[PDB]
Amino acid sequence: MSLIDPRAIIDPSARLAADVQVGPWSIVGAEVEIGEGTVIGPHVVLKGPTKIGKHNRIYQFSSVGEDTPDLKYKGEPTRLVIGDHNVIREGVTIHRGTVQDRAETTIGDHNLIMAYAHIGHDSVIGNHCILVNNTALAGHVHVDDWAILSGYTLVHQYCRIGAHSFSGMGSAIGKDVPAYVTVFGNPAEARSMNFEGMRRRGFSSEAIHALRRAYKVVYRQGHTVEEALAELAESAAQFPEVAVFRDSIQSATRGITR
Amino acid sequence: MSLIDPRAIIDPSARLAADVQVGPWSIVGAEVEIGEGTVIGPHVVLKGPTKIGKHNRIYQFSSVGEDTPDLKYKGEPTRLVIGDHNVIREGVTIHRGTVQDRAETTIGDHNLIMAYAHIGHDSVIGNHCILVNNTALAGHVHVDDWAILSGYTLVHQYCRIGAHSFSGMGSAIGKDVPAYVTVFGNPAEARSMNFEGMRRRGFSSEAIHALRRAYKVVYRQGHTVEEALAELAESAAQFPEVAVFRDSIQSATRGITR
Amino acid sequence: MSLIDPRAIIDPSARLAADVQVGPWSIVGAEVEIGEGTVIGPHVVLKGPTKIGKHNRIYQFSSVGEDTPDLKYKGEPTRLVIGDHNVIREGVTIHRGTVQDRAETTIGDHNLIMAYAHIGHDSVIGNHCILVNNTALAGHVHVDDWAILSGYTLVHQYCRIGAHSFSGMGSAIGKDVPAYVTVFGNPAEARSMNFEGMRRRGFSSEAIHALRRAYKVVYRQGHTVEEALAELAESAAQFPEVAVFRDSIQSATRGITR
Ligand SMILES: N#Cc1ccc(CN(Cc2nnc(O)o2)C(=O)CSc2ccccc2Cl)cc1
Ligand SMILES: N#Cc1ccc(CN(Cc2nnc(O)o2)C(=O)CSc2ccccc2Cl)cc1
Ligand SMILES: N#Cc1ccc(CN(Cc2nnc(O)o2)C(=O)CSc2ccccc2Cl)cc1
Ligand SMILES: [Cl-]
Ligand SMILES: [Cl-]
Ligand SMILES: [Cl-]
Ligand SMILES: [Cl-]
Ligand SMILES: [Cl-]
Ligand SMILES: [Cl-]
Ligand SMILES: [Cl-]
Ligand SMILES: [Cl-]
Ligand SMILES: [Cl-]
Ligand SMILES: [Cl-]
Ligand SMILES: [Cl-]
Ligand SMILES: [Cl-]
Ligand SMILES: [Cl-]
Ligand SMILES: [Cl-]
Repeated sequence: MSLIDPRAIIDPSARLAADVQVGPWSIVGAEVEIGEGTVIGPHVVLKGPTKIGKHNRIYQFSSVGEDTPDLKYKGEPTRLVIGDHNVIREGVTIHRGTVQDRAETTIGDHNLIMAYAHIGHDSVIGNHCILVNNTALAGHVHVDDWAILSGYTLVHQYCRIGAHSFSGMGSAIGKDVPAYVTVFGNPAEARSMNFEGMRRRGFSSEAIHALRRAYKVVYRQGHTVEEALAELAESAAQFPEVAVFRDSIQSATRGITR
Repeated sequence: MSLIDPRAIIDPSARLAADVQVGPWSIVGAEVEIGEGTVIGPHVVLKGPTKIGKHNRIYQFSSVGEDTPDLKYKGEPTRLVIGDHNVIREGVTIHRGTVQDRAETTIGDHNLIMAYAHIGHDSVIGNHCILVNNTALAGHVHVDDWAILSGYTLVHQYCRIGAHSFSGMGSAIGKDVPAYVTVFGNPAEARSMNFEGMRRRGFSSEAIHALRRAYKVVYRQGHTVEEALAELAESAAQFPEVAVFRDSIQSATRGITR
Repeated sequence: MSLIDPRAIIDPSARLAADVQVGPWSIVGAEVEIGEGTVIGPHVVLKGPTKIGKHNRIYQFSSVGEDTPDLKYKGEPTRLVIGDHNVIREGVTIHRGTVQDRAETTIGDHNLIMAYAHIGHDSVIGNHCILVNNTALAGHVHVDDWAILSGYTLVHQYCRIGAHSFSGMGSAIGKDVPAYVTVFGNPAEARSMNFEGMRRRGFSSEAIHALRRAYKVVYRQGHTVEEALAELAESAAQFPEVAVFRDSIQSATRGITR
């Protein structure tokens, strides 16, 4: 059997590395580039301009590289960039983003995007993220490394999801989630930090201790964001993980989840 | 490139306008009628008795015209009627409704039904509505003109969604939503009115002022629904926009969302 | 019209009863077994080792028999077992479970799994259940007979859903649901007993009265779980349906939904 199934539709302008697999009844549209070791399943719709990296897996009934609704004018160049070693499960929908304003939809490496998850236009996903079933990013959402968004997490446009943060199932996020923070409910509320994920990553006892103290400064001692940021300056300069936490609060444009 | 893809299945009883486009591996079932300028994507399942009007676009993995789940008797005539200039995104599910008791599923014009949204049996959608991704109408839901249901809004059976109303993302609507009202949460709660939409629609400042006063009469002045409807009578006779609001509270069978 | 559509793919290792129907562009993967009178629609992905029983109906865009993430080692035997007279609606996702530890994913008889519902690895569904649209069982979830989970009900791993229990739409279940109990919200809260379900099943007036009495003992009389179970002992001995209620609280491992 051929690597590229004869029942698939491959546009002449698509560029696939020699060992790429495409399942039956899949469509690889114009301006779609697929890197080495990528496996496209059956019944997949790929639309471009889209660049897919190496060793990716894209499952049936997914629509990857869908139109950007934002378009300032008809024919504005758009793009979707996907990195390496990602898993895109069944029914996933991923929209492209605008090139001109550096707002392309981009996905990094080692991500797991589970069944029927949705990635809205201009969203940026880092590395080692998990977007569980039916998680939806409205648009212009930034998801930093190692974030875990539990099943049916909804993210309002322009929200930033901090590195190593966690949302509980069915969370509705309207504000920025600082790095490491665990959020739950509709509307989302901050509960704690994902200390479990810190240990799995091999954070030192001292870095975990400073992060636990950092959480209290921000959420449990009646400080304003401005006051909290000044109180964390000292710890952030000493612990890169605390600087990650402080930086996410500093870069919050929609306020932080409380 | 042939308008009807040779890989599509067109039932001999289906009725199509000459320029209808049908993508590969799509099924246009028995008793499906498709109008001028409509584009059916690839991998679409159309089931009848269904009428799809002019200049519609139906995306991949959608199942349009599915069975009504609660017939009085087996073989009871059912129908789905879709108007013109609608966009039905990928994975959308739309069920038919019973003809006899005038409970057909009907969709008007210029609607946008986004990915994996669900339109249950006997639902009635007006014009210029937006049902964002994964919005679900359980059945017998009335959506009036210009309503916007944000992503993952769930609507209980028999609920009425008023004209120009708005639900926040992840809203679980169990009661009627009066016209212009903005609702949020699970269970949904009334917050304000969509004054933004009124301005985009070109409403006069006097109509907006009368609607703002109307919201207070119903929600912020400790009145009963009967008391509110009586106080609104004078304003409603003067502003058609206030009559739209008053009529939506009058026609509420499940009570109004508070 | 050929029972196995010539556009479907039947793996040479798949075992089918003679009268099985397979729609166009459907895949009956390796190690899939299908029983008498079963109808596979078009665009279905079946993956094994999976056993599908008799008189089942599987709708388009479903992925049934998907990989279990829970794997002790590569090549560990996995299985999905589906009984008879079930209806699996469009876009439904069902994962296999591990054999070695008696944790296979199993579905009994006469079940209705509605559009885009998700059955996570090692989940066990009994008979006559209804999983409404987009209900998601995270994994290791046990759903007893006649349970109804309303649209978008989310179920945390290891939860038990009792016989004849009910969840409201958009419920986020984190704890066990005792038999007959109705739950609502995110997080889910106990409200009452499913009296309509009791009436539909033709329960005696004495049984419906003893169950209403049982609910109050557990939830509205300030007793602890150990205190409630002791008071229930008498009514449970006389009424088998009260024993069903008592047994579900006794066998709770995540505490009971309150
Ligand atoms: N790879 C991985 C992975 C998966 C889930 C999570 C987080 N997680 C808990 C969990 N861990 N393993 C399982 O199966 O679930 C949830 O999102 C629960 S909700 C849910 C879960 C699955 C489907 C639908 C829904 Cl709604 C973390 C990592
Ligand atoms: N055409 C249009 C259109 C789209 C959305 C809305 C309403 N809206 C806000 C918004 N506006 N533009 C964007 O992308 O989102 C949401 O529903 C947010 S939630 C959401 C959004 C998208 C996917 C999944 C989810 Cl969960 C209003 C109009
Ligand atoms: N066969 C059956 C069956 C169906 C639903 C229920 C429970 N149920 C109420 C209801 N009863 N008939 C209808 O149509 O809805 C809901 O889940 C409402 S929410 C919902 C409903 C449908 C789609 C999406 C959503 Cl979100 C019980 C039994
Ligand atoms: Cl998945
Ligand atoms: Cl988008
Ligand atoms: Cl959770
Ligand atoms: Cl027409
Ligand atoms: Cl969409
Ligand atoms: Cl329906
Ligand atoms: Cl919102
Ligand atoms: Cl508002
Ligand atoms: Cl405004
Ligand atoms: Cl069998
Ligand atoms: Cl799989
Ligand atoms: Cl369904
Ligand atoms: Cl799973
Ligand atoms: Cl409900």
